[PDB]
Amino acid sequence: GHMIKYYNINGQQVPVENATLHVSDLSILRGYGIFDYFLAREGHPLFLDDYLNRFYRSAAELYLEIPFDKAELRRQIYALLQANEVREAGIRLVLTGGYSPDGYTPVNPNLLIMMYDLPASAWEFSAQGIKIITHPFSTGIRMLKTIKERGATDLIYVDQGEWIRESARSNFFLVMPDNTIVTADEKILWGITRRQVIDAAREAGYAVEERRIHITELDQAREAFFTSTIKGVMAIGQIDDRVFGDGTIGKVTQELQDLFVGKVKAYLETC
Amino acid sequence: GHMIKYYNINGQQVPVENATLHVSDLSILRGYGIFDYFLAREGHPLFLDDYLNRFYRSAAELYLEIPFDKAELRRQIYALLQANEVREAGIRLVLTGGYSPDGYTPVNPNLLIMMYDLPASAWEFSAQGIKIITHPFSTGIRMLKTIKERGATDLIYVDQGEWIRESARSNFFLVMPDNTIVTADEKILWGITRRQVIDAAREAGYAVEERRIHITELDQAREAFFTSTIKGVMAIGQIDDRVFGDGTIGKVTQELQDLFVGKVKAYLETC
Ligand SMILES: Cc1ncc(COP(=O)(O)O)c(/C=N/Nc2ccccc2)c1O
Ligand SMILES: Cc1ncc(COP(=O)(O)O)c(/C=N/Nc2ccccc2)c1O
Repeated sequence: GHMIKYYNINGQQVPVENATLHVSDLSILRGYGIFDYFLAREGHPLFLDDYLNRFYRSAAELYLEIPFDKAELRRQIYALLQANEVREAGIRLVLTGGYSPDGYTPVNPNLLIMMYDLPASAWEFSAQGIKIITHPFSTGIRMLKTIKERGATDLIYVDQGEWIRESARSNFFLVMPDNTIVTADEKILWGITRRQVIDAAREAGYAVEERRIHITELDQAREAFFTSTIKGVMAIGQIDDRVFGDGTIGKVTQELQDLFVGKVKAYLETC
Repeated sequence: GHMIKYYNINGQQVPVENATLHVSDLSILRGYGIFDYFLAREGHPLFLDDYLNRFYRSAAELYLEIPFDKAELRRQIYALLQANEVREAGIRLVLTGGYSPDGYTPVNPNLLIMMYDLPASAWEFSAQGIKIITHPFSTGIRMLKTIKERGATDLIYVDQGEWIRESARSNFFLVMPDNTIVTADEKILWGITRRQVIDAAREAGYAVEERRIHITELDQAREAFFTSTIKGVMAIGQIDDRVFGDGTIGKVTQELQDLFVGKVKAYLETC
C-alpha cells in the first residue's frame, strides 16, 4: 500500500502526524458538519464536478460557507494527490461547523481534505450477491452491530410497514422480470453513482422508474442491487429470506456494472 | 469572568491552547459521539450522579465504552474544577467515536471534559416570557436561522399537524386553568431538570400528566414553560400568535421556578 504523507486543513498541506483540530470545533462538540467522499483513478477524482456541486449544496443547506470557491477547492484536491504521489485514492472532504468562541455558534467552518490508499480490490466486483435485511424506520454506525449479528452486511428500511426506505450509504434498485429498473425518486441530484447508472440504463434502452417502492415488490423482482461511490454497482443476492436468482449477479445488474465502468472510462478520457 | 486554563482529554489535564484531537476522530469525520452538559455552583456539579448515569446510558446505546468508571469520571470532573479554580462553571462531557485506523470503525472512544465560565446572569430568571413558534416535524442548529428571522428565540414541533413534539434542547410544559401540569412522557430518565421540576410540582400537590400533547391544548393552557439544564424553569409568554396571560411568568411557573431553586439548594446541602 501507499504511505499517505499529507492532509489539507483550511488550504494548508499538513503532515498527517500534525493534522489536528482544537476541541472547540463544533463537529467535535455537536457533530455539526458535512462531508463528501470520492475515488480517484489515473490521478483524477471521478465525476469531480458533480461531487463538488453536491458538497457546495450540502454546505449551503447547513448555512456553512466553504472558505474557497469550487475552482480553488479543485486545485487543492489535485495538489494533495500530487503531494501524496498517488494515482488511485479515496478522498474525503469534511466541512465542520468550525471553531466557536462559545461552543454553539458557527463562526468559521473548518475544511479538511483527507486521503486514503485503495487496494486493487476496490475496483473489482463480486459475482456473489451480498445478504441484507429489511428493518423498520449515528443510526447507520449503531446498526453495524445488529447487522453483523444477523449475518447481513447491510440493510434497507421499511416505513409504516409498507414502503422501502433507502439507508444513507447506498441507493437501492430492483430489476423486474420485464427488465424495468425501479429506484426511489430524488428531489435534487444526490446519488452520483445512481445518476451515472440510471443514465447508462436509459442509454441501453432500459425503462427506469423513479418512484416509491412497496415492500411487496421485493417478492416480484428478478434482481436487486446497490449503487454507491465505493460499491459502484453491487449485486444483492438475499434480502431477509428472499434469494434473488441463485444469489449470484443478475443479467441486468451485470450489464449495468459493465456500463458503469464505461462511464468511469469515458469520464477519465475527458481529463 | 474567569480564565479557563485546563480541559481534560482521556484523563490528562491539558492546557486549553494544546487541547486538540487528530482529524481521524470519528466525531470530526462522521459526527459520531455523545455529550452531556451540566452546571456547578459552590464547587459542585448539580445533580451530578443523574447526569453521569444519563452519560453512561447514552454511551451504551451507541456501543461506546467510556474509558473510566463513574467514580473515576466524577474524580476527574472535581479535579478539573479545582485545577481551573472555579466554583461556578459549565461542564461539557464529550465521548467521540474516537480515532479509527480506517475512518469508519470505532476502536477507542475519546473522552473530553471541557469547562466554561458562568455569568451571575446564568442563575437568574426573567419575569418576561420568551416568544417561540410551532414548526412541522443539525436540525437544531440549522433552525436558529428561521427562528431569529421570525422574532422567536426557540420552537416546539407539530407532528402529523396534530401532536406537540419537543425540541432536543428543552422539555415543554403547559399549566391548565385547573393547575394540571402537562408534559410529554419519557421511556427512560432523560430530562434532569424535568425530573426535579415534576418532583417539586407533585410534592407541592399539583397534578402532573405525562402524556402526548395535542396542538389544540395550547389554546386551553393558562401557562407554558420550558425546563433545561441552562434555563432551569423558563416562562414562555407567546407561541406563534398566542399570548399566555399578559406574556409574563404565570403563577405556577413562578412557584415551580422557586421550588427548582429549592431542589438545587437541597442538592448542594448534601455535598
Ligand atoms: C477506469 C476503470 N477501468 C477499469 C476497471 C476494470 O479493469 P478491468 O475491466 O480490467 O477489471 C474499472 C473499475 N472500476 N470499478 C469501480 C469503480 C468505482 C467504484 C467501484 C468500482 C475502472 O474504474
Ligand atoms: C443554589 C442556588 N441558590 C440561589 C439561586 C438564587 O439566588 P437568589 O434567590 O438570591 O437570586 C439559585 C439559582 N439557580 N438558578 C438556576 C439554576 C439552574 C439553572 C438555571 C438557573 C441557586 O441555583
